[PDB]
Amino acid sequence: DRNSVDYAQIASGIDTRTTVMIKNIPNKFTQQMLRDYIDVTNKGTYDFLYLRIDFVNKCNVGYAFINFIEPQSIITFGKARVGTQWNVFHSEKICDISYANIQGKDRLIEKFRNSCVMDENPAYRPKIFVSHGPNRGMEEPFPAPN
Repeated sequence: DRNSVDYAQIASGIDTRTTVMIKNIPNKFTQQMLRDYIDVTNKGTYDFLYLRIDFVNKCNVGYAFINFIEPQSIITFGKARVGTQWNVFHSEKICDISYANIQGKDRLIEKFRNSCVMDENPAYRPKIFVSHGPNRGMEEPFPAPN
């Protein structure tokens, strides 16, 4: 449907959405593990990342928000990973993606900057990264509440 990812439509320039949900994430995956996993194929290509952690059992919610700087980077990630197993914790789960209903680094910042997660352990908060220029991909401090 509307949120299904179609690499052919990205390549031809008729869908320029950039924000994607990474799905079927094994329970015990950490945000650090996900950052490293994405960076195997997609280092420097994204500027927002958030894998929500349930603090009461250190299990994640099973899906992550990622905003790619250029939509074509969705093809890089999806052609490498979608349909393959996470191969951790003896999980049977398989990586998959769909488009998010919220789109864009700016919207994602506004969505989380005033939210409760910014007041819990700063290690597991949403992250943003420099979108352009020589330092593209470097983590940026998350904007303060407004």
